Amino acid sequence: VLDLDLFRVDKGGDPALIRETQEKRFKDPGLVDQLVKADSEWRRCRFRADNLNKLKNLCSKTIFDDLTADALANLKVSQIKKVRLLIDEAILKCDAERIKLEAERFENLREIGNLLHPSVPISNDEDVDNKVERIWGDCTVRKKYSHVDLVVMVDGFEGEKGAVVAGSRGYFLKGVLVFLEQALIQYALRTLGSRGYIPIYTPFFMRKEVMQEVAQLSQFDEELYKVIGKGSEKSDDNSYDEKYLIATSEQPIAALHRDEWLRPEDLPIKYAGLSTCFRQEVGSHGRDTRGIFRVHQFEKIEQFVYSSPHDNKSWEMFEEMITTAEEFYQSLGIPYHIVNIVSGSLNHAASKKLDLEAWFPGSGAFRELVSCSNCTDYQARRLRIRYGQTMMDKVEFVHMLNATMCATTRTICAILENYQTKKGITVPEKLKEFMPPGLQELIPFVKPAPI
Amino acid sequence: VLDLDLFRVDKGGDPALIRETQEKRFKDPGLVDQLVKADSEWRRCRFRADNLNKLKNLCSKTIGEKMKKKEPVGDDESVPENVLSFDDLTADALANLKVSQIKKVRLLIDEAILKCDAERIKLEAERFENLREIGNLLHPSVPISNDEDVDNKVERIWGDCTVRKKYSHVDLVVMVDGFEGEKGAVVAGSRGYFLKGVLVFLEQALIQYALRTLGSRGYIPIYTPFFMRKEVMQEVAQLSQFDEELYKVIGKGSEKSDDNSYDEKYLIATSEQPIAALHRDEWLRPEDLPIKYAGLSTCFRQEVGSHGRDTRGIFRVHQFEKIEQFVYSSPHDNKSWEMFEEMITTAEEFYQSLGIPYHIVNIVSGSLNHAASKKLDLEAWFPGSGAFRELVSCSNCTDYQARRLRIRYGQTKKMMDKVEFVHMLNATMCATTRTICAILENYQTKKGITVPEKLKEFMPPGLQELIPFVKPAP
RNA sequence: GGAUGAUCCUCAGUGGUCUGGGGUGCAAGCUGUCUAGCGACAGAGUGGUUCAAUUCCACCUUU
Ligand SMILES: Nc1ncnc2c1ncn2[C@@H]1O[C@H](COP(=O)(O)OP(=O)(O)NP(=O)(O)O)[C@@H](O)[C@H]1O
Ligand SMILES: Nc1ncnc2c1ncn2[C@@H]1O[C@H](COP(=O)(O)OP(=O)(O)NP(=O)(O)O)[C@@H](O)[C@H]1O
Repeated sequence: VLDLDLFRVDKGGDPALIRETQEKRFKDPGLVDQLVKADSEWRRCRFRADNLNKLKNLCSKTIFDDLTADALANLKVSQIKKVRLLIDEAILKCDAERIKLEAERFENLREIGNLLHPSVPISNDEDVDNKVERIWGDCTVRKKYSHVDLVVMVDGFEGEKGAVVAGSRGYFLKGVLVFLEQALIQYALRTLGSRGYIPIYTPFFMRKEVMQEVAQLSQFDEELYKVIGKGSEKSDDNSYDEKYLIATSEQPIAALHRDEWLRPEDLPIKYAGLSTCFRQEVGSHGRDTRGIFRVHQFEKIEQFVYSSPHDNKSWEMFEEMITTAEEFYQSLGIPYHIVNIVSGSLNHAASKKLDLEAWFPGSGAFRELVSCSNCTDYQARRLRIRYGQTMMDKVEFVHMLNATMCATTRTICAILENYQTKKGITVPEKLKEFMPPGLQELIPFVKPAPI
Repeated sequence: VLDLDLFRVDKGGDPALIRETQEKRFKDPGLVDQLVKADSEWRRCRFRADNLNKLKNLCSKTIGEKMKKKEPVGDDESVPENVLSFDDLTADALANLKVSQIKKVRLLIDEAILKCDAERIKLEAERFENLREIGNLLHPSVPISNDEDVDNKVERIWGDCTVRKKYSHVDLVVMVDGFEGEKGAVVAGSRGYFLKGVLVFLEQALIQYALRTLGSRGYIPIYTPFFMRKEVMQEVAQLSQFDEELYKVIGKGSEKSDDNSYDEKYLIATSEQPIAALHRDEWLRPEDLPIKYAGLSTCFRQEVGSHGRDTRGIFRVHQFEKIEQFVYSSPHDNKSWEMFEEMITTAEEFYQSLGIPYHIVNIVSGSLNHAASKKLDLEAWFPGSGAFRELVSCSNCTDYQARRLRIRYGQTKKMMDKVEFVHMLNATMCATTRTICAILENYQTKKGITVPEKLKEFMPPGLQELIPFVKPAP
């Protein structure tokens, strides 16, 4: 949620930059001017409300014109009371007004995107105007057998029984791949565990009031599932509470330090989120439908950092994190290329996102496997997470960063497609440590490819 | 669900066994008097239906005879009378009526067929409603009482020694800096928790360990979905569970912007449930000897029963990982009851392997869930808390869930004799948080916690030997 | 029923826009509006009775 002073030309900022940054995001402006009107009205109405209460008190201080009052002392009892009761009608009306404006001003503010780093590409088309920054590994080789057939050929995936139980995209990951999953977990956990990231296991659902602070509408509409609880552990209570399953570990970790004052000294704080993530995936029908590349439920290990805003500690930590992931996917021997995402494809929170598109040889194309984002002070202001616990003056919030270390399932797929042979898939050297006796060497085929 | 025939007196079994089963379960036996009622009426509607069909054919037959006796005869308009009453008819009457009258009467029979169809459906539905909440048969060896603490019976004890220590799991989880209760209550509501740092590894160890243990003993590792469709969850859970355990999740039921419809799902409270639904509506082959599955899944409980119990730590939470041993077995040669006793020793050995003192218990009838025929509760000793807590449950549901999910013993050896369903059993290998609490109370020191030999292997470098305190106990 | 939430802390008092004693800081904290700035005004959990609520009452929250 951007600072309101950026809309006041009276105060520090200018909205013309906001508008421009909305256009760059390719979200229709106006929202900025709906904001500014609603705010300006709310100032006038908070000014009136003030002045009226100033008279409300002016009159008990004293104890036929009302538009504006002077140092009044003439008349009393009935003559003053009537005026004060008429003023009270005025405050009721200015109260209804204020509440309406406040609510609707913030309605507009809620869906205005964060500021953009200059380096971000300014276009709406992603295929065309996305820029690759770095390229690693062997990016042109191919192996023909896709991750679907591969996942089947190992006897690790039940897509039919998963469609029965959970209803399309639902799945039973079975046997050896479970150990393979676990490996990736353990490996990523140890990696980050060494680099000063503290591991953390999060809750999977939230209290809405909290979720609303960490998610934008779109996500509520086409991503977040909703949970319905009792909101009390008594049989007497037939009341209900709406909770929401998390789509990322970013969300629960972001809220971890809600409404706190974080000291500059302890401030560079790295969290290693461990969480299962539920997404409805309403955007994408008929996309990656067979395998487990794209599914409604999957474990994920995430890098979330709270950083100081002042210098460029945020954007150094950023470049560090992205490079962190790089070293992870370099170590498993996966070829990839880093891409800089266009302004249209950024979510409100982010100021800039660099994604790691890994090479899928069997499929013969580049699929996304890691995103990295710097939200700056956007989430922070909303979660009221400031910088230092109270000197004066001018309240400054932290900068918050979030990037995925490993998305267990899509990474598993990348492994399968890149390390296939004739017997099966070769286990990359890093994981051999954590793969059980028998798979340390390889992952053997036991089933044939479906036709 | 049970078998209807053992409700039917003219058929095999007796229903006074069932009413007795209820009395032992301390539930209502009047439920069965309702079952027997709706079944009786449903039979009546079956009988009439049949008799009615017979008549319909007899109308098409008498119609047959008309053309032979005369192409023209009598009157083609007149309406029928008295005959219509379908309780009692002949062929004489049908022979008397002209063609037209028999044709219309045939239509009235067809109307009455549809009326039966409807009413038959209503009875079937009501009988079922009665049947859902009727408990499985009890094994004699199960104790027969309602309260558990007084009338539970201990069968086995292992390990040392009803020993005591200090620092409950409540204080332990804090002292190691692995638990954030206050900020997790803010995020996820009451009882919610952030598990952090070292415990995360500890948990991951347990998982990794149990998974290799069972993965060695022939169990097939399996990762379940965490939510199930209404239909199927309804097949695997009972009403009280829906009221006081299963959270309700709501999806869109279609991945198109266009779609405004929603689909109601439910989050699982055990891996039992998605695994039971793995092989729904299937004929399990006799050759595939007891199929063993290692279920790895997080489990959501609303935990509505209990208010103000174990509120501080991670002992009772609304979300926790769990490893379950689930086997499909044969009902013949008491094979399930053997594997039952095997599976319990399996968990026994694991917890022996972790040096955790415990004792096996037979659970009383009055606390048993409908599905189970008999449940074994491995209760591990908490020195720091100073008591024994339920850590593991293993249950043999026999054919109950089986009958419900339509999972039969293959084609069976013979046909047209009686369809026999499989026996299915479910047991918890590891309850990560409760296990973690068990370990923290059993390996505690003053330096921190000692890592159990087996887990040392899976701990990351530096945490293989022990886990150090960093904070003081409140 | 008691305690509580936002006027430096603390005890006591009180319908007069708060008072007093003791302690602490500086030469009295937080939010918001107005003014170019100086600075002024409004807000004290929510409502009521009262012109007037720190008090009285209703009420809640956390405990
Ligand atoms: N349906 C899904 N199943 C599994 N992982 C997913 C899914 N959608 C997104 N992700 C994860 O999100 C990470 C990076 O993409 P992210 O930006 O988080 O979501 P996104 O941009 O919506 N990706 P997509 O929706 O697949 O184009 C990947 O490493 C994936 O693991
Ligand atoms: N509130 C809870 N939090 C975490 N795990 C639980 C909880 N309740 C039960 N379990 C797990 O499930 C098994 C306990 O017995 P089970 O029969 O599944 O549930 P239960 O008998 O209802 N136990 P409880 O609900 O604590 O009285 C153990 O493996 C537990 O760790």
